[PDB]
Amino acid sequence: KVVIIGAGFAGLVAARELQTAGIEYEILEAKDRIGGRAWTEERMGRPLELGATWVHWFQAHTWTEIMRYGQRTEITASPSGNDAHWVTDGKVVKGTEDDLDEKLTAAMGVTYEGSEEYFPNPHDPLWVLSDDFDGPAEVRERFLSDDQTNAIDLVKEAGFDQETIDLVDAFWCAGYIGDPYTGSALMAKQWGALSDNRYRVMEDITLKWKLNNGMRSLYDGIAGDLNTDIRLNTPVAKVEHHDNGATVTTESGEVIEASAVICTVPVGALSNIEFSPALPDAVQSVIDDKWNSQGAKIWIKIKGHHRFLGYAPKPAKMSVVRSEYFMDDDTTILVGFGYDNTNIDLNSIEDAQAVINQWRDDLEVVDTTGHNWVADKWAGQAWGTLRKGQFTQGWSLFDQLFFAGSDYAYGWRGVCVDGALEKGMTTARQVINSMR
Ligand SMILES: Cc1cc2nc3c(=O)[nH]c(=O)nc-3n(C[C@H](O)[C@H](O)[C@H](O)COP(=O)(O)OP(=O)(O)OC[C@H]3O[C@@H](n4cnc5c(N)ncnc54)[C@H](O)[C@@H]3O)c2cc1C
Ligand SMILES: NCCc1c[nH]c2ccccc12
Repeated sequence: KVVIIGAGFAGLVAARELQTAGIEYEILEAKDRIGGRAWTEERMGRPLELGATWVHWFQAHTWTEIMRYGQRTEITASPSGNDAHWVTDGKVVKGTEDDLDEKLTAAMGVTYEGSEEYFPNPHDPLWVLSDDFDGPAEVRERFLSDDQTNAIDLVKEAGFDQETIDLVDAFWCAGYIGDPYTGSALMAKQWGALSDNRYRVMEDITLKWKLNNGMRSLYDGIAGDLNTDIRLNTPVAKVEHHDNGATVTTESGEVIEASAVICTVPVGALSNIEFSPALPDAVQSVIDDKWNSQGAKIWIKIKGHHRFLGYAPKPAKMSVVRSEYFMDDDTTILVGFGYDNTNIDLNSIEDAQAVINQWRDDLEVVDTTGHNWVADKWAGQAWGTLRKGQFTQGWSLFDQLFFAGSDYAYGWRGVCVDGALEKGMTTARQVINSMR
């Protein structure tokens, strides 16, 4: 009777939560697989994370699921190396990773400025805008100003040199999964607050520990708890939402009546659904503007064992590339993040070779793979990231129709499964509370 649209983490956890409360539900998934933008798949001779992959015990919702489904000890840290390669001014620079992390640490210290006054409770991101905010009016003028500034301009204005500017350019090409210059600096500042305002903790939480058994160990766990079969290959085309319940029409014309709808379809894919009545103009504006998730994630296999770390600013095909697995077949698997999905074919060896050639001439690519989420009709975006203005006038606007998903979370929004687990569960609680 409650229809959940989408069988990603948010819809799976919402279903389990409704099941706990004894509330009847049905999950409709457009694809022939569950997991959504988390997708552990058999590629290049390894289970590979085609979507998300890193976790941490400081992510409350993700960690509780890790504990629930037996993965407590099944995490492995990504490998480290001694040297990094970077491109500052149309030239490749090689230096120690220690020297790299010092420059990045100093830049993040400037990027985080204000986060202690903005986010004393980092799960209350809009507290500065609240009615009883008790800080100075200056802190109220800097918060709104930061929503309209990108994270690179904060570093340029502090007088950092071009090398550091190019390093943070590359960093946020990966972090903002697209063009960082159109992004909102407050995203970066909230990441810092959730990470005790320390760059090393931020990296520990988002880019260190991998699930040995993949995200699949978690989303199959949740689905394995459900007492109602997920309806795969059942795309939703129309949602009618009134005061008395709602109606959902599938792509095939099947009409489902429902007391409520929990819609986990990401912003990049909401255009496939006709909403009757139409969504509010403020929400439609965000849907038109889309995310800042125009990038891509690649997996590259090269000959030999090489501990590699490369940074390249926009418009590089890939901005951050790092070794992740050393195969017993004398090869290394690297992961890369790039700002523009249309400038790279994730499955073309020549394009992957062009990526490695950004920094080196002695490394040979033998395979490459990736799923282009932006060109995936049911996603339309990688992980959700914020354009200018979307920290205070974006994700919070989505409020018997409820939107749930990582892109609307209070905490680790968009970038982490933690946000999907948070918002799926709390949205189910909204439905539970209304029926009680
Ligand atoms: C490349 C990439 C790497 C990532 N790496 C990490 C990482 O290392 N760590 C981490 O914690 N997080 C990571 N994430 C983030 C994580 O994948 C997401 O935050 C989380 O999976 C989002 O879940 P969701 O349920 O909110 O949305 P989704 O997973 O997008 O679920 C929505 C579901 O709705 C379905 N759907 C869409 N339209 C319709 C329709 N019309 N009818 C029916 N069903 C429909 C979709 O097929 C999908 O199954 C990554 C994301 C990406 C894209
Ligand atoms: N696949 C993990 C995506 C990610 C989360 N945080 C990041 C920071 C920089 C680059 C990628 C990421």
